[PDB]
Amino acid sequence: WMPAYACQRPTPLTHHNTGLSEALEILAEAAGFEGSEGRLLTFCRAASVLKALPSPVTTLSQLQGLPHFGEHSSRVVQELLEHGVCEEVERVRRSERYQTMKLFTQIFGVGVKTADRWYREGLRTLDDLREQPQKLTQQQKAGLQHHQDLSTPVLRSDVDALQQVVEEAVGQALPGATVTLTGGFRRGKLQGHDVDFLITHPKEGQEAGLLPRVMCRLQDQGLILYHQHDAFERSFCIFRLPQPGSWKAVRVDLVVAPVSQFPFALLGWTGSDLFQRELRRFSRKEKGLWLNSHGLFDPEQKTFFQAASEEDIFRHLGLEYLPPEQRNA
DNA sequence: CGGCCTACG
DNA sequence: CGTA
DNA sequence: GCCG
Ligand SMILES: Nc1nc2c([nH]c(=O)n2[C@H]2C[C@H](O)[C@@H](COP(=O)(O)OP(=O)(O)OP(=O)(O)O)O2)c(=O)[nH]1
Ligand SMILES: [Mg+2]
Ligand SMILES: [Mg+2]
Ligand code: NA
Repeated sequence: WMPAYACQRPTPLTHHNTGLSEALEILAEAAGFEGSEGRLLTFCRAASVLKALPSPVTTLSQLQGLPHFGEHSSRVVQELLEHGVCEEVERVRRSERYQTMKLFTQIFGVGVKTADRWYREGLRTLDDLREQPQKLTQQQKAGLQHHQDLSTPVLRSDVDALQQVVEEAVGQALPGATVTLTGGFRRGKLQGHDVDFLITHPKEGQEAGLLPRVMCRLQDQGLILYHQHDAFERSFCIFRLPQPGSWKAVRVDLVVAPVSQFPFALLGWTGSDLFQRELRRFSRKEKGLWLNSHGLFDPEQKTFFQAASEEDIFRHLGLEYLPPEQRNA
């Protein structure tokens, strides 16, 4: 009994079907590059089902009945099991379009629509973009400037150092405010593309205006290479992280939430991306409730659920609780 | 057939 | 659009 | 692409 929504089953970080899931994820990414979010989602959901299975799939038979496996995903698996390669996957992954779209969308500040326009204009390399700086937003200029460092995996030692400097700035900005590591590192990942932190204060309302004060204190300590900055509560930053004898750029996301919303923000920002999309879809389509990073809303009674923990949210949705390390959908 | 997560910057 |  |  494989449940159909990813939020209904545990997905560990280490799983048993990486060859098959990787192939489906290439097809998902290619679907996104061609503007089909629906096909992207199906291929991601199928890949995720494989990550939740207890053992390796060795025979096509083992897919029977699994949700999100239809004719196309099944054929991909069948070719991989019988030949060790899937022609369609190889054609996609070796194509100029796929490789260029992947290169460009991996830049901070560049998504599919921007990458597709550049591709249609004949651009193919990072050097091509550097030569045409007037095509770039300031966010994209920062992403390109720091691209090599941003392609280096962030490690747990980096997380620990960043948490210390963020806690220092937060404490200087508002006594009693707290910093919680979220994102993939909270799910047990050993590396990441960035570090995500959620900031609050135990007294509702005290955190208003906090994030500009934090950003100013980090900027004055020379720690900020790029940020968007009158009020704001999320910052998608690039930090200058000291290293032995030098420094490296690291993407850091900072989000401030009132404490009433903390469990919802913690749940949302802990991910994974697919886990949260599936949880929000489940909430609305199966329970008639609207979930976001601020709350859980009953649109008929026009009321918000008062959760004290992530556990409370799962319970109000009729779901078995999953700890962060089982949300790796 | 239409849906496919979410809200902030 | 970007965060993604 | 798959599903409700
Ligand atoms: N990347 C991404 N995150 C999303 C989306 N929707 C959504 O609610 N989120 C939430 C869940 C993610 O765990 C959380 C933090 O995002 P992230 O991009 O830093 O990803 P991550 O920490 O899980 O993984 P990573 O940084 O190692 O790559 O944001 C979405 O479409 N993409
Ligand atoms: Mg992250
Ligand atoms: Mg992030
Ligand atoms: Na990008």
